[PDB]
Amino acid sequence: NESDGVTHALYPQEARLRNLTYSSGLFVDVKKRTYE
Amino acid sequence: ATLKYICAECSSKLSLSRTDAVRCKDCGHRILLKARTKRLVQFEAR
Ligand SMILES: [Zn+2]
Repeated sequence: NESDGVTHALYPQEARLRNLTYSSGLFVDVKKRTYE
Repeated sequence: ATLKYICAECSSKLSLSRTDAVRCKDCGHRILLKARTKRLVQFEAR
């Protein structure tokens, strides 16, 4: 997640230098189905 | 004619400041190196 110009591959050399956080994201697979 | 800054990555004298950004010209990279004085520096070789 960037300041402006937005979302970008991060290598570890830059995260060190930029005070970044060598992270990846998680996506699940969600379902609505009806029950009360 | 001049130097001021340098691109950590794409190797290339940039030169800019405030309302200007903090990125680049022909690599889009957010890291910059300040660049050496011309005041000349001398060393005793000891
Ligand atoms: Zn560059």
